[PDB]
Amino acid sequence: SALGKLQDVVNQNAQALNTLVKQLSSNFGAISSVLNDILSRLDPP
Amino acid sequence: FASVYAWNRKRISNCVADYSVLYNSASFSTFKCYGVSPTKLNDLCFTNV
Repeated sequence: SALGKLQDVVNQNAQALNTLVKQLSSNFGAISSVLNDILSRLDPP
Repeated sequence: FASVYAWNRKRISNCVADYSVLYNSASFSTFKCYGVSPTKLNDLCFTNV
């Protein structure tokens, strides 16, 4: 009133989940990152 | 109609754009859209033309 070996696990796991969430906003070479804006202004082919 | 090296640009704004009077009109030789589909232009909204 020390615990860094326990805070390291918490931090590493949050840092991985954040990267997974944030990769949902890359185009990977498409026109939009959001699927609804490809569906709305393009036709199936 | 101006020539190819001094083409004229008109900005369109503040109006409903009905491509229905244009897409169901069989009077043009080429109608090629890129990034959009000429049948879904009445569902979108645009910032400028």
